[PDB]
Amino acid sequence: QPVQGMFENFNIDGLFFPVVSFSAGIKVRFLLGGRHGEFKFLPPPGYAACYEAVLPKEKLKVEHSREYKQERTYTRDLLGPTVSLTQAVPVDTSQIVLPPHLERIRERLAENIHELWVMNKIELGWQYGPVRDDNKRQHPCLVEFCKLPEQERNYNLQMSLETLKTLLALGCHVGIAYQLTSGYKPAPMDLSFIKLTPSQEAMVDKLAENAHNVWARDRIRQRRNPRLVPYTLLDDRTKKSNKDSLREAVRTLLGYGYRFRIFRAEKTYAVKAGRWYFEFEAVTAGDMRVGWSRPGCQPDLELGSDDRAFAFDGFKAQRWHQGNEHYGRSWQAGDVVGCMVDMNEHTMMFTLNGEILLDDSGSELAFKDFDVGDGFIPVCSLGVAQVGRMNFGKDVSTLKYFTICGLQEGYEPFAVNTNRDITMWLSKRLPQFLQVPSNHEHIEVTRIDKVTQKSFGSQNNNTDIMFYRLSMPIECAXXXXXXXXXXXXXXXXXXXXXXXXXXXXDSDFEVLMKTAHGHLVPDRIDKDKETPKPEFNNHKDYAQEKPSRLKQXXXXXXXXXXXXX
Amino acid sequence: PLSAGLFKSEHKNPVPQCPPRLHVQFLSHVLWSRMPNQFLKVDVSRISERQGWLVQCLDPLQFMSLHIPEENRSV
Repeated sequence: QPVQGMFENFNIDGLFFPVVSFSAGIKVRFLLGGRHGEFKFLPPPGYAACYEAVLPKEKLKVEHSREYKQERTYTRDLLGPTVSLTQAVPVDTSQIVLPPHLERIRERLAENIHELWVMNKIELGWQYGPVRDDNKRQHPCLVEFCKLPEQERNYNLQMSLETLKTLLALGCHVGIAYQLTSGYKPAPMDLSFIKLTPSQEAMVDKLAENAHNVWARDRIRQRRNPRLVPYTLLDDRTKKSNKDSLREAVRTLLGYGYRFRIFRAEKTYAVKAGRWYFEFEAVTAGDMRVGWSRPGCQPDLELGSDDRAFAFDGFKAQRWHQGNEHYGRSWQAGDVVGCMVDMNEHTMMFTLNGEILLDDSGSELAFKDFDVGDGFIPVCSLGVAQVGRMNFGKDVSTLKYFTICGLQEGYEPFAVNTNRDITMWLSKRLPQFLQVPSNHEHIEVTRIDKVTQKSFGSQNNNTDIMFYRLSMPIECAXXXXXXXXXXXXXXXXXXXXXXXXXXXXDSDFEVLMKTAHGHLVPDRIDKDKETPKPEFNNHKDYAQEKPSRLKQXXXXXXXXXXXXX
Repeated sequence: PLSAGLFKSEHKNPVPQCPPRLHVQFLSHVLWSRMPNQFLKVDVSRISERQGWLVQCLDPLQFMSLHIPEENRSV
């Protein structure tokens, strides 16, 4: 029996998926079709299942929707941001005119395609007959171009014109430069002798891609078919077949001759004396930096940009500080690197698989004469699609390249004398609301005070949109709640009135001009009134009251809504 | 009757004053999250039977959450 509730009028954009959330003491079993699960009831009329929603030729597995929620040892595959993975149209052909100097070549190539499509059938040995069917092994297209009508000639020439159109629109112009049958000899020239250049190979490849794209866009009207799936995800065998069948055309043609995430240790583990060493394993070889940052580093800036971080990168084989300088060599896929810092001598070294790194000056240590400041915390930064593993010590049996170098010199691990593992403070992705700091650029807010105002102020060269919000929200429970936006002239604006017990916080999303004096003023006429007094260039700034919403982007529509029934 | 006269202790004050708590806050990105040293440790099926996709977790796990009410946020 169904329930009496649905969440209509919700954000259709986005990749939805089934998801379970359990706390503890739970035994849940999802049920799909086929070999995945076992259906106990029947689906609604027409509704498909997830066992069919899975991509063809792909094993379906379950995984934590949030992150690598694996209660494992330190050998956890820490990963940063991810690419879209293409989880979600043919090329334009008819947009160019048809020159007449090659219309005969188009006729001859179309008839070449015709004789090829008839010999495709004489391979099985079809017969000439007045009836059209497939299982009877007969084809009425065994007559030549002199007796065959022009409508079917047009239908057969349609595919030829499309394929030649894609060929010419591929970026390169194309100009000038026996067998027992019932009476038809399909034999234009030799085909196996000549060889197709790789340029034309890739050209006919993209040609067949476009052909299958338009075929799929036509077939989606005629349900959930592997052929309905695009050509880029099609099966390789049929891909090869279509590829050679459509490449025979170009063979004939050439024949005659026409967001990074930063992880680090806890700032209370800062060190100011001794020889400390920690390992970093990188499974991939993309954008990854490693080193030691002071307890003031920014999780949004590139690791090693300012003086608050001493980092090293393998993507460019150079050390990262205020400025850059070549240092060491790059790594490969599945490598390790050990970082050492001697605070008593103020030396920083990096060993790539035991080999101590070396710069162009011949100094084994990377950085020299750096103040102890507030300490140094082990830190790494992983860009898009990266996989790493930190090791602050505490496992000498797994510290591979520690006994080779560092142990005899007098270097001890970061957490060798440690009973509980480190907290591993990461950079979060949710952009929470923070108070405007005094030591910030391009965001300056004053406070004056008749009525009280909080004016703004900025100075910069790059413009963007900010999401200013008040500190304390207003709640209503459980009476009448209606939010009305009234302009100075009248109240002819969008009015929202739906809140059972929400805490609507006042806010304004503003664009940054060179001089932005728009501010918020608590005024009074008859009830609670906040006036977001703007200034010149007020066409894309919005001002409203919002509950908890933390999304950094640039849009006014599709703000994630829903309506329960 | 006023903005500040509706989310504070007193409400019968028709004077539009601004307490020091009312300060603008911008949607920032400079922040750090803490990774727990002990997760839920859930195994799903380890057999992947044909009678369904299983998931099971009996060991409980709790943590203390502080709640800032003026921001309506748990940490």
